Amino acid sequence: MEKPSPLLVGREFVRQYYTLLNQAPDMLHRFYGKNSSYVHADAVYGQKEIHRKVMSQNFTNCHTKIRHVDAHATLNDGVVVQVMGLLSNNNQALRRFMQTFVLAPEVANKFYVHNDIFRYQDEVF
Amino acid sequence: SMVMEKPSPLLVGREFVRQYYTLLNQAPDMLHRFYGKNSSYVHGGLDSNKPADAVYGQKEIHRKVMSQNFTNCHTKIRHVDAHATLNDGVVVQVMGLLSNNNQALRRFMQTFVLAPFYVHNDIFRYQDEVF
Ligand code: NA
Repeated sequence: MEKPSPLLVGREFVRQYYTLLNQAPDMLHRFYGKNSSYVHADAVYGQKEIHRKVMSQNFTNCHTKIRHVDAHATLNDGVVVQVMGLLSNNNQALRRFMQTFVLAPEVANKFYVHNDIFRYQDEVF
Repeated sequence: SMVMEKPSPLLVGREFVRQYYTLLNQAPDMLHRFYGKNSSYVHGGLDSNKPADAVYGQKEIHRKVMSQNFTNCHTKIRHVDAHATLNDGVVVQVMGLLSNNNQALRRFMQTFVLAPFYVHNDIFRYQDEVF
């Protein structure tokens, strides 16, 4: 109990991530570093290339409803997060999705996104 | 003597997923041997309230695995994506259908974290209990 709970870290990151996704997706890049991987399909790496991928997807009035968040301590003082929720982009029907994050220490209890893996359900089943 | 590139995270993750769900069908009593101290595990479920809480450590994990009464558990994996992560570990995302005790197939969303098999984290949720 010498650091905030992984659940607090994970849940507040998810809050800020999907808020930024709706309000300024061109700012999402601040979460990523050199080693970061973004999957949303083939992976892209690094802030510049991740930013380019994010802006390619045209997140327009993206609205998210989080239905559950699991967040646990993982190796090397990281936090692994699994998000289940619904997402509406461009005012279309909400679609169920998975999102897996691995948060790595960036500082004092500060984290950056090392892995970001998103997948819609309907595309899979 | 020899030099060969390490296997891709996707090859490692896909083989782990195969072994995991093979053991879940054949001998769930040995699933716990993937986990160690400070491993986390949850497999869907609801409380009397709400999604059930995770447990930690091989021995509680074993007891929770046995609590699920995995019997004739059949799984069809529809999506697996694995990537290198911290300390050359592997993070694996899985979506598929699981039928336990000859019941109807249920969709699920799962995340694993594997050591650089050692499972650091096993996060499994049924979609029907969450959505
Ligand atoms: Na696949």
